[PDB]
Amino acid sequence: ELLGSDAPLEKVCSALLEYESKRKSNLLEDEQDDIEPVWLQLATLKFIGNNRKLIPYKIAIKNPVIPSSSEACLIVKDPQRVYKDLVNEAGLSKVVTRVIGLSKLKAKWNSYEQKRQLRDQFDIFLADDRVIPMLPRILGKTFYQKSKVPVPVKISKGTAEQLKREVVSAYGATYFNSAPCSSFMIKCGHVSNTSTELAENVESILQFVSKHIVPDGAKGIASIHLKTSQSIAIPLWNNPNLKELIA
Amino acid sequence: KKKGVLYVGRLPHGFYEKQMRMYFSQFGPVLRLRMSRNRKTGSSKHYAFIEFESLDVANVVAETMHNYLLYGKLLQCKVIPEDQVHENMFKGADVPFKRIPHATIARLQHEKPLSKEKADKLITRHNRKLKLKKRKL
Amino acid sequence: KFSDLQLSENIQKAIKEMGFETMTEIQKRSIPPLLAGRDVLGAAKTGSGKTLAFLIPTIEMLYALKFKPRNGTGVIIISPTRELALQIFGVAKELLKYHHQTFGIVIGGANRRAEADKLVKGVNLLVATPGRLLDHLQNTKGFVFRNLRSLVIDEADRILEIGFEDEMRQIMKILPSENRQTLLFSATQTTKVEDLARISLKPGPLYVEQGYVVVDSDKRFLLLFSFLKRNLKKKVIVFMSSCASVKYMAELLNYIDLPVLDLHGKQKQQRRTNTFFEFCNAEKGILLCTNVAARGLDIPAVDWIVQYDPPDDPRDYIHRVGGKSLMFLAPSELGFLRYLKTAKVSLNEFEFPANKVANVQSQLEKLVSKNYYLQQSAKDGYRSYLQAYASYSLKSIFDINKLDLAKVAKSFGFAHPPNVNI
Amino acid sequence: LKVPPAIAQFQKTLDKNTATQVFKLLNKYRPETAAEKKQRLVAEAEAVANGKVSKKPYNVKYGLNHVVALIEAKKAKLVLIASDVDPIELVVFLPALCKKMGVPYAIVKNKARLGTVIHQKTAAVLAVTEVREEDKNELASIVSAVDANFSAKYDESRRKWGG
Repeated sequence: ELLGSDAPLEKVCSALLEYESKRKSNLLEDEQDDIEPVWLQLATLKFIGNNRKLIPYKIAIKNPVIPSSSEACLIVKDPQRVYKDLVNEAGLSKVVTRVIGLSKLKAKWNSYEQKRQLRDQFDIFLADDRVIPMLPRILGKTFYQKSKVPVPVKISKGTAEQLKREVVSAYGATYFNSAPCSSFMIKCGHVSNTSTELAENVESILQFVSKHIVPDGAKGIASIHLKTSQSIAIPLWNNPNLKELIA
Repeated sequence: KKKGVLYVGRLPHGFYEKQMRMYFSQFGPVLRLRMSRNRKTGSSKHYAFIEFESLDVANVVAETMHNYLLYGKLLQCKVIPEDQVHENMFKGADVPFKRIPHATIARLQHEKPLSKEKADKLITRHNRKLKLKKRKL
Repeated sequence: KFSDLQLSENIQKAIKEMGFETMTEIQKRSIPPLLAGRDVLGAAKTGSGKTLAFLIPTIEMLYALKFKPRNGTGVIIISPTRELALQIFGVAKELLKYHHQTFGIVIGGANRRAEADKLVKGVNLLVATPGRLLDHLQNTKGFVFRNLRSLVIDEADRILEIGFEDEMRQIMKILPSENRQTLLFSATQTTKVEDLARISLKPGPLYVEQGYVVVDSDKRFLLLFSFLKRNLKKKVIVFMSSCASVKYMAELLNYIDLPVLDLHGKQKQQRRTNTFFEFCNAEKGILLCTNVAARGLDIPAVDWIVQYDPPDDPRDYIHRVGGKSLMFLAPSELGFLRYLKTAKVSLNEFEFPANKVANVQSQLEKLVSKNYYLQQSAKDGYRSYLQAYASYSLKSIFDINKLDLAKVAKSFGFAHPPNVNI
Repeated sequence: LKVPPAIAQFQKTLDKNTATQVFKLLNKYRPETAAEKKQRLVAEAEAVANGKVSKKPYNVKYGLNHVVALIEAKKAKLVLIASDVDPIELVVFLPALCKKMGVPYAIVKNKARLGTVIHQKTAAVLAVTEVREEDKNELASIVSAVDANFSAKYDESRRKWGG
């Protein structure tokens, strides 16, 4: 339903997961908990974006896509000591490995060699809203092209329980960088998550999609497909009355 | 006498065709100036081919301006012998790089509605795209 | 046991604090005749309490005769390698904590100019290796040893196997033989061992699956650090070839928020036992120790056994294993695999990707450079690592000359190799 | 006469651009003046008298004995030798010592330029052993230029008798 009264969720997610599981066919020192991502591609009747908006979309969802064991790096405003103290007393030191001030990020990381070294060190880069416009520079294509876009995590007030709620919010919510196109792809999860969660992660994405990125909502949506990096783009829903909408 | 072509690599960002022309002119005449630029956005590929009026002066610039510590970059200025120089090695030299905004052009295409028949051709094409997957699954 | 033994109050008080008040089978058959002064020719397995077997009666004799540093050395203990000697010296420091008899250790690779300066002050309890003791016996003026009364040989089979056959024969002539107690000790009873006993002991003696990783030296610690981070929730025990190396690595890993326990402690036997017992009790954890420290101790159910430094005794190591086994093998040491082929030991090769190695080297070097106690521990861990390597029994396998020192010190946290003598 | 190779190697100094870049980095790590240092000490002295932790400094190392001991310590990342020491024996071994101990070195123009950096009339030699993390790239870029413009260049000319 939802989009055009024909969205066949649940069953599609189970079928896709079974299809991916069907395609199953030393490394003990080369093993981890990596699971193939679940990919949701959306087709729009018009180019939603005017230009590449180099900030992620905080698509809230209670099923995290980033594993909680991932290492996070906080990019905060000066002074660095205050927020270093904040993460110390809030018990996020194990979760957030490093806190980087903006001045120290602009000075100590100027070469691309240093930028790539920093990028590989951590998995997700959390950034304060107060300074996220800088991170386009100072970081460059070494970040905003190799799937490393800093996230605007709201830490302006700077309180212990506020840090916990934003880090949890950042970890659980899937992320996507908007670019000028009629088509884009969304991270929904991995094969590990059960099919019911993916279908419910998916529906949470479209309702957010119909609200804050697509201006006209389901009317402007062309088609919905579900894909895995090496699998078929199974269509969740196709527009049944798009003929006169584009006319 | 024979034109002296200078490969200037590791070009600091900003030292572009106009800027190279003014700087390299002081050493000697630059018949034409060609800098490699990106496929789409035309951003510098950081190496340019500067053929001077004579090999002799180009040799002077190659010696003077080799390993030049410019903006934290060691400039590489080599006289490339004519044997490796080809006809289009200096193609489009001193010709402005009119970056075609491909992305917005397709955005204008997106804004431009197809002709009603050609729009129906798209709808059927989407129907073909719909039935092409039909036996695909 | 300990209470039954007639050791003096200081020896008894130290023994209670140092360890337990029991008496093992090897000790029970060795303390009585050694205290009486009779020659003892024992044959005991490694890690069976032999260190205390020839220490408590010997220290008691030192107190009984009331030796003074102006009387020179009254006891010499011979050990084949530095690691075994250092463990003995560490235990002897605990035992002599309440007495007044000076103790000291002379081993190869140490400071000869400073070792001789120690000797001329009188070292009433001397731990030594055959290679260096002969040098100090024949070439140091001021070393008083004519008042010697007790000679102890530890692991005579390994001494003869490592290549000290002639070194012992020379030492016997210089060392006094009249009214001197001797105590040979070797599990093996080879004919050459008997020959050494005949030339040294007095007549009428008292008779008693594999897995390896090929990693270059420069990334050895970085590979280990990433591996430990990946397996944080498992029971991991790592063996090393130096007590100085383990002290630094545990100190370094505690610095970077990777809490690891160790059998090193503070060279306090009670603390080492407490750490080992707690580690056995805990279902999850990580511990670093040496082969000698783990020698004689029952290995608990551990998922990963990591041999970060090559073992000193490959003959014992292959039977030592008999979760999963690991071997940090260097490209220059691929010949050690051929030894396992000669020993008929099954093995498999483990591969790692260069992308996942946690390249914190620039930060790791900055920590050691900035900190003082880290730098000294790193410097001493690096020095003891090389000296153990140069003292390995397998010259054909572990060639120090074929080793690259620049890559080794990169793992230890140095941009450039420190200046250590040999 | 015919100048020996060890004394002729000083006539091929560092060029215009690289020396200007080298001195630009040095001038960000100049030592602290006698007049300023007193002001910093009386500020700290006054703080402790009324009522009462710092960070290690970062300055270029100077002095012949101090620097030569820094080369032999493998601590100096860049050694800058004046080209006009009046008794030339004072630095005649410095290029060969730097070659032996694997240190990037350069022979720059005038002791006064090195002297100016450290608020002295004259400096025979200057060494950079540690820089702030913000300027690690700048020192690395300069050292590469010294290798390319001084060590890669000449090279044979320092083994040939001069004059």
